[PDB]
Amino acid sequence: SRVCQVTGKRPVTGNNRSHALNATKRRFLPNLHSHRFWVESEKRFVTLRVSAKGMRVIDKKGIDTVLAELRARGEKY
Amino acid sequence: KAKELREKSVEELNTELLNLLREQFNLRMQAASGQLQQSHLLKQVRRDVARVKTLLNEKAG
Amino acid sequence: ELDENLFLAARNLHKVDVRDATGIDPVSLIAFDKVVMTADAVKQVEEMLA
Amino acid sequence: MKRTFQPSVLKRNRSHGFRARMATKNGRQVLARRRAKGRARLTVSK
Amino acid sequence: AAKIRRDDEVIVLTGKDKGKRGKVKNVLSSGKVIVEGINLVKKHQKPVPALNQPGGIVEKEAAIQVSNVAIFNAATGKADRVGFRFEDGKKVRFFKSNSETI
Amino acid sequence: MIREERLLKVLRAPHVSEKASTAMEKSNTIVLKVAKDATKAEIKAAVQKLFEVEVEVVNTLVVKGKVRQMTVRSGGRVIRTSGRRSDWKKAYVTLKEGQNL
RNA sequence: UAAGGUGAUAUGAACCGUUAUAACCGGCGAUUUCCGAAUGGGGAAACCCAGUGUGUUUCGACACACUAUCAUUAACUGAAUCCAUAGGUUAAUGAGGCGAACCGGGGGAACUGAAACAUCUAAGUACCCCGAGGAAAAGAAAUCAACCGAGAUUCCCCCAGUAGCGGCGAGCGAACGGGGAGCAGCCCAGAGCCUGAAUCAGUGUGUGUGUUAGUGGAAGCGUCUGGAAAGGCGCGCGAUACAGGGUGACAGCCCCGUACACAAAAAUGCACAUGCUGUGAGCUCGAUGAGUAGGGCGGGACACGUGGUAUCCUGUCUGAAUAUGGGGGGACCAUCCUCCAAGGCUAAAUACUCCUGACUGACCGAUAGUGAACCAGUACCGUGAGGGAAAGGCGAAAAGAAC
Repeated sequence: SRVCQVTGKRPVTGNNRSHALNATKRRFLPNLHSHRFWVESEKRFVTLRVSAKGMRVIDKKGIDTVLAELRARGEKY
Repeated sequence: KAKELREKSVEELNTELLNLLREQFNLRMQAASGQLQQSHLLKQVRRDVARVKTLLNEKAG
Repeated sequence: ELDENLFLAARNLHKVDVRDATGIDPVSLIAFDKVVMTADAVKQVEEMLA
Repeated sequence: MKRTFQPSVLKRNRSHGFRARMATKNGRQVLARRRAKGRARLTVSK
Repeated sequence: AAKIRRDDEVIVLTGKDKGKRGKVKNVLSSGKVIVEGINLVKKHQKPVPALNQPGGIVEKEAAIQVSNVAIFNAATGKADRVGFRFEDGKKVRFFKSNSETI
Repeated sequence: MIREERLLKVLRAPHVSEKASTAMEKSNTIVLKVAKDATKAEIKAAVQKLFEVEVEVVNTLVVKGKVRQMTVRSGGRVIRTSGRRSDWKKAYVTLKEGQNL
């Protein structure tokens, strides 16, 4: 489902508010993208389904440590 | 009745069970055929079969 | 003071109740035909009712 | 004339039988409700 | 713990048989007893020709409640109660009012 | 090699029923009630070993139990109850030339 | 524990037993068909069809065991492709499904009210889904206060229908502070000295106390009426027992009990006391949770509907400082007060009752009380989900009516 594999971002729910303040009910979707990350340590590409925030997190932390966290949670990549 | 079946081995317990089952079969035939006014040996033979099998389970474990 | 001996001796009697002088209640004083109070019980009820 | 109940055992079992009830969580909920009520005959599977 | 057994000479306390004495024959699980020649009733026995005498007006004793009979002392010549005590590690009944083992 | 206990359980009772007497006296077949889970091989072996006869063939049918209803005075009231008789299995056993009962 | 039993229907038949191995009651155990998570494959529940082993055989066959999926771990072997991964096989653990309410979380109405209706209300209710426990959640200050101070969570009573919010309408509705119930606080982000150093979970013993069968239990007779006495009348007795129930009408003394005093082969609960097993203490130095706080845009939560809007959460885009630093004090700024986020754990007071025991009722008494006093979630109705009744009383005793 539309869940970021790094940050655990999910679709959330909220309201469309009009000018007359009619509250229709909607979803906020995370900015999910499938990307191929080169893992220098073990020499291959891992495809992850991450948001843009997730990609910023990856290139701050590093792909290897994020992969370590993913393995800690039992996520499969 | 269990007291003096408890100190037999395992094979003559088996022969005892076979004799009891044979007696049960002839008793069933008599009851069906109209003989066997002693309509109480049926309960007896079945309780003894149960007793022998209980003892057999006990010795084999 | 609630003498346990008296309480035990009374609690299979018929019309007889034994109190503590802090357990007296409006209905009990009216219900029974006679009320016996020990003198110290009178003193306690005196100070209690002020 | 022709009426609405046209019996057929195969269709009866395939539509309302025990295994059809157990296939989905909604049918299993039906079975749980019928157990809670104390129904003697749980399904049409008689 | 039964307080009335197979053959106790009992005396009836109530029920149109007061003072009549008898021997218990049966003790029923419903707390009733059959005693010798006490609660006679007139059964109207159906013929039933199947292995049975036709039967007319049969006289037979009916069950009576154990609360209605009392063990007979036969030494004091009166009805009395029964207590339980232990002697030789054995539970025994004794007469009250004279404390003699039954 | 069906074991002894199986054989001692399969044969339940001889079935006297006129059609059975005629079968015995005409076709040399006995008719008997068997355990509802008995197979033809089991009945063959059981009859052969327990009656010491030699059998030709076994035919089996399953009798479906009727419904009888009657009353029960449980609770003082005579409640009308109905239920199904038990299904049973009938075996037509053709002996060759012997005779047992 | 026992003089009686083989459940009701139940009569009968054939039997078992009488100090002790009859029955009955309790602890432990054995057996425990088939379906059902159903798990060897399948299936239209309670059925059909197997594979591999081990053993048996009268050579027809037979008996038993194992064989689901997923997760984790291990061993073996292993593609594109050299290494290597993916994959494959086999093991070992664990899960699965059901259940009344209570609990946390993910989603989430409308009728209705506003005397119409759209903001608002109803309402984060009903309902759907996930997860857990005997409770859950929360929890050890980036908390309040006010220049005085308090000192983690939770729950109750006030504050108070107040201050506020609000088509300022309908309506919503606090905190501060006070009184109570309950109450101990601790770890990691790391090294040395001591270095099992008390502590907490598990296990093995012993003691105590419960639970699961039980034991003893006190005292009344005359007479009248009556079918029958427990009632009337008379004279007695017990009471740490006059709770209650039964018995031919209303019984302290007829029965079962009750007060009271005792009881456990065995299995278990809770306390202790120890034995052992893993953890672990204390001191000195250190370190102090970054795509985070904050911001822009859109929403949501805060009593607070964007308003002059503090604070919290985040879908999106960004983005610090580092204890000479940072958060909060209801726009914002300066002073001075207070506290230290971005890591965790934590009993009690609190919520509920499918179920078990005891006890109670100015609760009902057969059109009432559960739908169901009764063989009722039955009969019957409906394809189905589902709906869903009516129906108690002879008599003290069947003595239930021979002829």
